[PDB]
Amino acid sequence: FVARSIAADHKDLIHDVSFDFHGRRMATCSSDQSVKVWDKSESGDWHCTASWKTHSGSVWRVTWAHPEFGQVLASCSFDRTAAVWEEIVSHWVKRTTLVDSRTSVTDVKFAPKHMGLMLATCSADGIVRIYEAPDVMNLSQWSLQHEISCKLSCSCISWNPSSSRAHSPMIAVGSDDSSPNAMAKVQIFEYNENTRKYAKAETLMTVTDPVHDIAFAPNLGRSFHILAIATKDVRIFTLKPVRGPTKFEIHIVAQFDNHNSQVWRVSWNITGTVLASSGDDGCVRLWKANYMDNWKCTGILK
Amino acid sequence: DIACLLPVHKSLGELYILNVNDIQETCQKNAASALLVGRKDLVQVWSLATVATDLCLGPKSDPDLETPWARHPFGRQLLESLLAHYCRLRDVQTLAMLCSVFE
Amino acid sequence: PEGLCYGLFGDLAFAAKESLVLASSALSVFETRWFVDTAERYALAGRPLAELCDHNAKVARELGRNQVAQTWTML
Repeated sequence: FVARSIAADHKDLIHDVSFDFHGRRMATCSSDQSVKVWDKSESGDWHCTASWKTHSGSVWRVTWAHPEFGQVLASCSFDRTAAVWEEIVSHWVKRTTLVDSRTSVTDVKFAPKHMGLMLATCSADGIVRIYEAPDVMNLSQWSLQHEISCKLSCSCISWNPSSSRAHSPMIAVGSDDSSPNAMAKVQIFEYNENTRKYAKAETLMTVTDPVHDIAFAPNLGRSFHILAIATKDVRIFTLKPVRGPTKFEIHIVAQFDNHNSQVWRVSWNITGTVLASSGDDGCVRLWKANYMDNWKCTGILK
Repeated sequence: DIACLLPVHKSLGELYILNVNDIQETCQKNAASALLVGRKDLVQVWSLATVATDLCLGPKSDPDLETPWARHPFGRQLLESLLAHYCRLRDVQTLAMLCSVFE
Repeated sequence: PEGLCYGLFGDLAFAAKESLVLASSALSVFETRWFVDTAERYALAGRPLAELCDHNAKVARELGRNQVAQTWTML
């Protein structure tokens, strides 16, 4: 309900904000080619601890890693690169640089902890790459494992945070091309143990307007999957596995136009029960579902 | 005088009570009365009835505020599994009481 | 022009362009519990079944959860 305010002192637009595993740190990246780290004191105010130049072009996304491996951050830029940083004993040092790309890199994400130390990046030329670190205590050695061609532009990716032994690894990719022809903009890939290669599982032919963000939901014991999509509206989908690629029954359980503009970002909570959306009007909206599976709004924040 | 071969007992019909203004008391009194005849089943059933009909589980008015106790698997589904059990035994005397307390 | 994050034992972090609320942005953290208290007040071993069930039923009732309380008692 209440709203704090902190002076970022950035010289351009902030493009991403990310929290950490334990909820006490915070990172912010901008188009002035810098990354800042914030901490929380007992008094409740936030202070900037570090600030250092990272790339030579605009920085789009920054993300954390699990504390089992260390204090690690990853960034992507307009320089066609991606980097890994670590905090050592109290400044941050660069461990690697991933330069296999050929166009701008638009997203970076860390894999769930039970797969190891894995990374996934997406590029504007339609290629999604997955890296891996075999030995944890040497963060300067990564290894390219897979490569996916999407036959369209790419703008966002997401992993399946499920930790079950009956769900194979997943990744979903969204496009942002605005060509007059109507093609699908969301595609889902799945990993098959026998052939050891990612294969296409399903496509969302119902989505045609450009996509701006995509996010799964925390599982925490469910038997099916939930997906959230940011477009001209807000759409929420269900994928229920059936008893080669696994077949799914795809449905739609929400389509909300209360922003009356483009929807830019989406985010879930820890338990996977509430969804937050941000739109062109400058307001944040929260959605929740009752026991009859009807999604209704729960708050408006400005 | 063959009354030991039917599912209804005459003494229980003389000891049972119904009182709309206080459901809690009726369940305990009937549970006590079931022990005077020696039926293991009825004691457990009337024990469960007490906790399933407490006044702290009242339904609310807005659907988007809580999940009702009826949808809970210890609500309608347990009642519908006791009722189906006693139907096969032809025990009218327990069915009529159960269908009345939960009303 | 936007950035969102939902990090929990607490609330949101919003960063939006200043011509929407140009070449500047405004960053604000919002301020929008029963899990911690019930995790260190329970009891899982060291007593017979009957003693374990009534103990847990007392915690849930005090915290304000009645449906969970009656599940322990029926068990």
